Amino acid sequence: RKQISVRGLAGVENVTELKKNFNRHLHFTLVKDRNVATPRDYYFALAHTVRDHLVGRWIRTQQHYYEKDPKRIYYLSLEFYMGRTLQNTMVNLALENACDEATYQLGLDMEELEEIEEDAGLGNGGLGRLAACFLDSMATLGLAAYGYGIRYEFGIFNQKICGGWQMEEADDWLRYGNPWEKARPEFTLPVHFYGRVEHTSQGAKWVDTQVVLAMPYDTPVPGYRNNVVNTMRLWSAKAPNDFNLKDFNVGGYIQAVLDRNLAENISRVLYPEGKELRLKQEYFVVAATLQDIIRRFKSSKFGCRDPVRTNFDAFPDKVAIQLNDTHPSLAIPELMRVLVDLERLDWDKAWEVTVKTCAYTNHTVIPEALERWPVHLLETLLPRHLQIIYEINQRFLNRVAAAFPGDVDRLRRMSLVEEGAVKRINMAHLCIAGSHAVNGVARIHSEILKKTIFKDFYELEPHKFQNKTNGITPRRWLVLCNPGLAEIIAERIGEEYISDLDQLRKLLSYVDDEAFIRDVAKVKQENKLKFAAYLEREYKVHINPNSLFDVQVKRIHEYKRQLLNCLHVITLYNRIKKEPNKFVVPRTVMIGGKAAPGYHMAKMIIKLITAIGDVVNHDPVVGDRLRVIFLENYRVSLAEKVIPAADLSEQISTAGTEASGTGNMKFMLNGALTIGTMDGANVEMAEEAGEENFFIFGMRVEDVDRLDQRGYNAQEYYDRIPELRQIIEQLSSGFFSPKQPDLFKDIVNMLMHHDRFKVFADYEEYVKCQERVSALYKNPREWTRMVIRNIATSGKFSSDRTIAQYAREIWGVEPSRQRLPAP
Amino acid sequence: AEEAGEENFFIFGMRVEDVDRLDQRGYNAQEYYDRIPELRQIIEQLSSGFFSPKQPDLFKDIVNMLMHH
Ligand SMILES: O=c1[nH]cnc2c1ncn2[C@@H]1O[C@H](COP(=O)(O)O)[C@@H](O)[C@H]1O
Ligand SMILES: *Cc1c(COP(=O)(O)OP(=O)(O)O)cnc(C)c1O
Repeated sequence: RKQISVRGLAGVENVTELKKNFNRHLHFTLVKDRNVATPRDYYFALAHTVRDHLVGRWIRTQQHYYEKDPKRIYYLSLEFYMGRTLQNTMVNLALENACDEATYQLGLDMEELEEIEEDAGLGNGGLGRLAACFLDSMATLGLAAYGYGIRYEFGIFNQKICGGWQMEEADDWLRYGNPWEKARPEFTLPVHFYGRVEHTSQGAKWVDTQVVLAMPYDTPVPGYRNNVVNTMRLWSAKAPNDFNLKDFNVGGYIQAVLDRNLAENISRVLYPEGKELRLKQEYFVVAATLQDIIRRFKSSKFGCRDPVRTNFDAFPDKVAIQLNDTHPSLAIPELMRVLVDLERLDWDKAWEVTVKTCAYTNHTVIPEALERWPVHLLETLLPRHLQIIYEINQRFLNRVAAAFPGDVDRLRRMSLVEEGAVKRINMAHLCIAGSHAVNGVARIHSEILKKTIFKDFYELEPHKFQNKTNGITPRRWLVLCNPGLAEIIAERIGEEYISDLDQLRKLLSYVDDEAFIRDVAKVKQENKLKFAAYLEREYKVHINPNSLFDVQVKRIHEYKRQLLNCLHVITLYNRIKKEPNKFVVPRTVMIGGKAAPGYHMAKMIIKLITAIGDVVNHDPVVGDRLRVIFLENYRVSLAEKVIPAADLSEQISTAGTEASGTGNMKFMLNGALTIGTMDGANVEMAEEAGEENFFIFGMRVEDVDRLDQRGYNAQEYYDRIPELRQIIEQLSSGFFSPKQPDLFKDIVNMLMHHDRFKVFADYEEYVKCQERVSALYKNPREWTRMVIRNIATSGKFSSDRTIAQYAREIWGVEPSRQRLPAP
Repeated sequence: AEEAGEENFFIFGMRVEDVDRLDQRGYNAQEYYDRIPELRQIIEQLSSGFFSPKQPDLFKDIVNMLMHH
């Protein structure tokens, strides 16, 4: 027994040992040899050779949190946007050097190998990327943190561009498996659907329930050189498989073939209205998760530390639950259910624990997005939690009766049940009522939740409403994607910045130093050169590596206004044709996003964006002064490639629309200047960098409301501006579309008659901004120094701060960048 | 109208050539709500919850349609 120990298992940065474990895994774990090993085969042996170093400190970290028994906090989210783990695990584990040299000796190229890895299709967007930067920051500042959520077999779609129209292919990333996960079939948990509530004696008894088993997979997430490794636990669904003769449902009829597939694709598919599968997926993750949580509470040396019930009295001192958005919300009615029906606490003690346990992050601004479920759906599948949720509602509405007596209209505005045709339950109100801290995600966004969207809740409990501005992590989004900038920042100010980013302010002393200025412009020239190469080698175009690299990589929605940007590109076009010989700053405009299958404007937009570019990049007079490229199937591996290259960050959402914007911050950090409205994340980065160093432009949020007030009448603009009047007629006549003139007919009308986001309003000033942009560009030394002021001011946007603030201000635990002894 | 004669019919409103004009320039609803007082009045009855006292906010998507699209 005590001699079964982790101790003698690793002589790390040693090339001769890493060669050894390489050859162990290729052969013994993969049961392959060099005569038949593929690059995938060698990709997996390396994966595993690095993994052994991982699980060893998973080990040590997790032994250490059990001995030390800290507040350990469960980050629940239904999408974890991870993307490629190898280089990120090596750099974080300090193994990058010895592994590269090692594979160099084995005569394998590690970069060829690192591109075999499939982009972890657990996520889709922001909500998911945010979960992955937050898990990195929580390791680095050694928190006892767990990321929880479903395992999606099929990611979401992997896009293809066939003929300028978008095609969704599927991401079967788990095809040759995943070397970074450990299946734990041992810990498979039941999760019940449907049923009937038998109100028996001391309680209620949820009977006749269908079961779906949740089987968990574990994945390790390493810190920045601190030897803590934390866990990411993703759940997979498995139907019970008695379905053959055992149950006597069957024999006679196996039409409950359906049970087993309606269970299975809980885990299969990401999403992507009121569909029972979303609700079964969300409740799937909550239920499994919280049984793990209370399993670890009563086990984690607290089965010894009972004093009363193994009391839930001290549950909020050992658990923190973060409801990232309204997808986890049945965490509040499920933790009561367990506490109240299964253990036996009464409702007021059990409620005490829930509210002190639960905290809720909101990411939406428009009331039209907040999530809401029909009471007839919840009665059918969760009939017991409909009960609890009504009692939660009743008692909350008497609290509001305490506080504003006489009020009739707040009872009904504030309530969890919503009236109309289709009686709904408002999930955002559930969260506020059973959580002890509600937070937004950028200053303005948390204020307009306090001021308009949740205000009658802001009045009953103003204490609740916090804000914790998002962040990007410096490991993967500066060190990893950009070594060249990492390095030259390190010569000057040292390595602590990577685990302490505000001290990038130190850089501001080197503003006028020409060695920094030059070096800083050299690395971009490097980065652009290499990205220019990737744009030929994997996808194709003839980029001019000297051009101003204008990239917009955002979700193709109307409100994300890529169309704006298209009016501007067509503008540049028309000028280079009208005035063939005026000096124009050459640009390469790159736009990228996944449509959202079913959203027909977005499919029409990518079409515009390809054919503008079919026109201009082939037309002889524009030469190499302008090119427009669409960046296909934008995902995390492409972000770490094009964000290093970019000179201009295209952040143009109608103002008042964004809640924040994490690609914004990534771009700043790598010396890319921002053109952008005074919205979302742009505001505090303008505030850091100084507005002189930002390209702000277009109608501030005040002016939006004004324009709505009197009515946005787009024709007036058409009729003042002669460029605008012209590019509309070019779209319409078929100049961009000669085999189907009439194609952009529904984009032209939209803009012209019912633009809900006012593209035309900000058109004039947008391109005036753009002209500023190109000028400064044509002045290296002053271009390259704005960058330096921007990068140097990046401190407020490292996710290490966002978590440090979550830690102190909502969860109640202290940060620590201390290196656990280990390996 | 033509077999009865115009005089025997109550014809009205925007004829087509006019709707095509108001589209050519862009129908800005707001203007009409701000000339006409009784219009203002009913819009403001719809949003205040006059007709809807238990969920006042109920005809809000009607009211916004009317107002903005
Ligand atoms: O009581 C314990 N003492 C020491 N280490 C433990 C104990 N229970 C769990 N561990 C560690 O915790 C890891 C995770 O277990 P879980 O958190 O219960 O799922 C194991 O792989 C062990 O390293
Ligand atoms: C950072 C990031 C994101 C985040 O995109 P944004 O927050 O900038 O805005 P939306 O596009 O509107 O969500 C999404 N995808 C990847 C790959 C990435 O690195």
